[PDB]
Amino acid sequence: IKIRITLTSTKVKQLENVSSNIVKNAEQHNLVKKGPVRLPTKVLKISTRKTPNGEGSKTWETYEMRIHKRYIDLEAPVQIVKRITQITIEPGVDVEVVVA
Amino acid sequence: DPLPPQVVVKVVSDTWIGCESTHAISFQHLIRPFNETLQTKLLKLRPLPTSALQNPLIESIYPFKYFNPMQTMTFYTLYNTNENAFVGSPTGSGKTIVAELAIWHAFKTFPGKKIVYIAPMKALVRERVDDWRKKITPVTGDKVVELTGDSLPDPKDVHDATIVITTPEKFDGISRNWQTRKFVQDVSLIIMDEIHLLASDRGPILEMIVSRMNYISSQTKQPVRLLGMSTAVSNAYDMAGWLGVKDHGLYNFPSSVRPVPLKMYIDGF
Amino acid sequence: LISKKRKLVADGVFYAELNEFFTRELAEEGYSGVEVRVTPTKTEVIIRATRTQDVLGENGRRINELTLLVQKRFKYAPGTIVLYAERVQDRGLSAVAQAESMKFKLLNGLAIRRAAYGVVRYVMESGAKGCEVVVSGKLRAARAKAMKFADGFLIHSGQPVNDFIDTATRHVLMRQGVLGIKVKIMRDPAKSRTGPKALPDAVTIIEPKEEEPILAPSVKDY
Amino acid sequence: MLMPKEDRNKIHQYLFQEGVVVAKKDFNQAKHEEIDTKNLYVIKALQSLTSKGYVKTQFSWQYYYYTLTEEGVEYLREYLNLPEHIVPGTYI
Amino acid sequence: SGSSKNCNCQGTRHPVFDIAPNCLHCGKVVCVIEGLNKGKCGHCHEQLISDKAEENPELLAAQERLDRLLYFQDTSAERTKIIDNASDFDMNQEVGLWGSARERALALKKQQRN
RNA sequence: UAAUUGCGAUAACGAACGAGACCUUAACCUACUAAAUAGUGGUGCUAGCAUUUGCUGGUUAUCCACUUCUUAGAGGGACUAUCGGUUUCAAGCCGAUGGAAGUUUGAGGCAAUAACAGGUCUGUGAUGCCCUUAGACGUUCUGGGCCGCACGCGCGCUACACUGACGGAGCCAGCGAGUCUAACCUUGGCCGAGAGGUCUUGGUAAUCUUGUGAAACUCCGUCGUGCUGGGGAUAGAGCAUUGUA
RNA sequence: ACGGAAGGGCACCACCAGGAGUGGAGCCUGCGGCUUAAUUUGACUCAACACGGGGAAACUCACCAGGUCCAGACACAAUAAG
Ligand SMILES: [Mg+2]
Ligand SMILES: [Mg+2]
Ligand SMILES: [Mg+2]
Ligand SMILES: [Mg+2]
Ligand SMILES: [Mg+2]
Ligand SMILES: [Mg+2]
Ligand SMILES: [Mg+2]
Ligand SMILES: [Mg+2]
Ligand SMILES: [Mg+2]
Ligand SMILES: [Mg+2]
Ligand SMILES: [Mg+2]
Ligand SMILES: [Mg+2]
Ligand SMILES: [Mg+2]
Ligand SMILES: [Mg+2]
Ligand SMILES: [Mg+2]
Ligand SMILES: [Zn+2]
Ligand SMILES: [Zn+2]
Repeated sequence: IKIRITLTSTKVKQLENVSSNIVKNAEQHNLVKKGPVRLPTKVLKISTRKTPNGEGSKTWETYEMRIHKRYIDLEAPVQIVKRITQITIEPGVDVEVVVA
Repeated sequence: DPLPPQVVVKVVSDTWIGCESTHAISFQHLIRPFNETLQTKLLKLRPLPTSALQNPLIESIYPFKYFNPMQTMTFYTLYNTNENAFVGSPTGSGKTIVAELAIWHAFKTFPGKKIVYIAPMKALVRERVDDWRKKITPVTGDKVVELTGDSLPDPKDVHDATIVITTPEKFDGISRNWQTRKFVQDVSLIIMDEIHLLASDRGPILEMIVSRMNYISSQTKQPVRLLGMSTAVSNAYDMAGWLGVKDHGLYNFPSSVRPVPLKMYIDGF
Repeated sequence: LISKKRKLVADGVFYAELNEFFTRELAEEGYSGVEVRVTPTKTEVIIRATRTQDVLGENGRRINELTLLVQKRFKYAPGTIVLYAERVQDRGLSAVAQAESMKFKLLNGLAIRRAAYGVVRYVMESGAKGCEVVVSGKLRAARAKAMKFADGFLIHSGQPVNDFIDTATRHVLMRQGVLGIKVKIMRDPAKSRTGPKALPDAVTIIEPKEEEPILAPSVKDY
Repeated sequence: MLMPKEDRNKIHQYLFQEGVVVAKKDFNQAKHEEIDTKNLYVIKALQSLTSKGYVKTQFSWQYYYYTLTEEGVEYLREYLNLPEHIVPGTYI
Repeated sequence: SGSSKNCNCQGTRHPVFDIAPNCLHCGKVVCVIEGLNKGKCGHCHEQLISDKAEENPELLAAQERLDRLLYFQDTSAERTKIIDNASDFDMNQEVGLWGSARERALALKKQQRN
């Protein structure tokens, strides 16, 4: 069935928490699991002039958003897969799953 | 039924104006156990009454030919399948016939077994046997031996007995001997009624019995079919997951549907 | 089908759209921030204000329209958006709210010296290690000058400022011109309870228990 | 301006049952969402009611959220000649 | 449709086949997915569809209450009603006659007559 | 001492902000957790040469294993560690060894009190006032100009050559970006000197562009101290693309 | 605060030892000037001059010569289904 679940929170600490519970949730049911894989952090940089007018020493800021991504692969028949998505929803940590 | 945004408390004085305070209580801790499973009555217009049974031995008995209407999703599901399932039937809506599916479930596959029935109170023991003295034994040639505290039957008769009816406390004592009691090896299906007594004192006696068989099934590595007889129960999900039942087959009907309508009235004193 | 490179970028702007909406809509109802919660098929939002009944209203009116405005504007399917109304805890500690009161006090002829110094005593009373209020612009004179009122102590340097002080600004409309409000409030670290619990340089020692010498080899058997 | 009665009739009756209408601040865009008319009329026909104290307006990054006020409810009722408490926007 | 996917959900996760709600031989419930892809049972491989006095009197008499049971389930929303001794029972359809008081004006006229 | 950073002396004591600490990034871990959206080895099918045991290889549903290399999460790791000199022997300083790191380890983010009549009304549906508000300083359409050139300045790029120019070949990176109601990043095929064009492809992206096979670079050839094959504004002619133009 | 005053100590927006340079030549761009209908405009040592994130063909646009529209909400009064 090849259940593939992706997790792409902007925040890492709670993402690990919502990831830590999943892997133990598979083994507690004695289910085959393929481990979490942490993709490289996506750093979103934006470099802009500091000043709102055009005057002054040429001072620049850059702003970084970190987009951590995690995903864990599972295989199981359908009866125990629909009982996973509907739980473990935490703020700013979206969860998406793809079958097959 | 439509979940409101919140549940809010209001405090208001009775003499002044505006002496009011408000708190909006959110409820988000809504988990899959926190629900009623239930089933909607589907289109089951055509039954399989008696004719579609493939056993003339029993087709010659039980003169009530039409199949039970309230067994819509039950019908022949457990008749052939070995899978544990929960059947919650409010009131006396077929408690006699539905409890008799144990012979239908796996007795034809292997006959001459000692499938054990369990009743919550000793009163149910007499009716579960006395009414059946002229319905099954004279036609199926299978004897039933009651196992109670006031009865001490010959163990050879118990071994040769087909159906055993025992209260959980009396069943507990014989359940203390699974290590050496050669009587208890033929357990393939265990059936009990009024399984929602756990809130009572006797519920703990019955509850620990099921977990005993789960270890037996887990340790001995063979499946043991279970069957639950009860009325509508609020926490259907948690008990279903504890009996080890699976998606195919689950009976949860509310008090709205009954063989006879029920009228109610409230008063205070 | 939107890349997470843009999906979440669009997700943060959805929060920023909503926040600037409310502080324009429920400003007098003690708006104190918001957070966006995402659930599969369920989109829920938590509104923080001091008067929860006014945010909610009879028959859940105010939320029902506010839910209804967000319903139409962002083209949600019916019932896919749910609003939550909640109070702000420790209203005397939140810079967003205490900024509004200063915007309230000024408009009512209240003295900038008296009105500002009023909020600072209550903020420190409500559990703040430090707090200050800055008011800028024309004050009793056409020449612009700024007066700063402060109490306690505040840090200007390091990321603890992000962690330990919250910012708030609310412009004031007055027929002398615009008088600015800037509020930085330093909550008690001892009640942080999420991440750090004290300043980085705070080093504490647990007191031991002294013990007198036995002065003798002694025997306790079993 | 001079413009058919068909759509102000549509505009106000639409504003009636739900009580919120949203129209972008995009001049001459000419196609409102779920209103086949042009935003030009939607944007301006309403502050007139606001001008005579009937509805309230926000900018919110030029989106023009609209919602009728408490006494805005009845005025439309005789405008559409519906009965008292036909289908207000105060439905639960 | 010739699909080999034997959907044995028994209607648990799929709508049941209206024409063939079950199997005539072994009682397995056949959903819509199991219906169009195959006309044969998945369990016992029995055909589901063949290519008042005469009818058994108890078969049609039985389904009469089933429709009632379906009616009971369908009309179960108000079956939880409570008569009580404190229930006002304003017996109004949706309003108190449009919130207008002229139906009882004749009662005042009757009082004037009395 | 980089430091109102410390020792200490002391009509001051106890405090506070700045400094530091803080955190992001960078190098260490053959250690925990793992990983065809990463790789490595072996094993199946298979190409070439000596064939004898090899070397170079190709192969996704051929498998199995692993995490050194790549990813992170969780952690440790530097505090000048130790040794010797010098100083009331006080903060320290200097040298040496070890250590991935010993000029707060490098680079940053952060960054006070007071002030400028600095810049900004041409970001603001932020605003006080003044002007105008209907052949409007408002809005919107066609075409100009913001680029016009006697000259004077500032940031610059390109060179004046043999450490060179040009023709061939050798052949190596990192930070990034990229389509849904759109038409983005485009491989491959084919056409075309070239510019570029056409039929398809994968990609909402550790998986496709992309090993971004870049250049300066390396070697082999041509030239040869000639304002020359240096240098390429100037002009002119034609061929495609962008976009209504 | 200032000192062609003193002590002590710093800094390649200082110097020393030096590199690579710029100021010389072509061009790209910005500012002044000249011009024109207009060549919109802010900033003039450090702390302006490849700066307004300003590499403007329309648009951007503020300017020049022209051409359409009113977005006058709202209230009051006037005309008024010949
Ligand atoms: Mg091979
Ligand atoms: Mg030493
Ligand atoms: Mg540093
Ligand atoms: Mg400005
Ligand atoms: Mg220009
Ligand atoms: Mg410059
Ligand atoms: Mg060469
Ligand atoms: Mg690379
Ligand atoms: Mg040349
Ligand atoms: Mg230096
Ligand atoms: Mg020098
Ligand atoms: Mg040079
Ligand atoms: Mg300087
Ligand atoms: Mg133009
Ligand atoms: Mg132009
Ligand atoms: Zn199905
Ligand atoms: Zn069958």
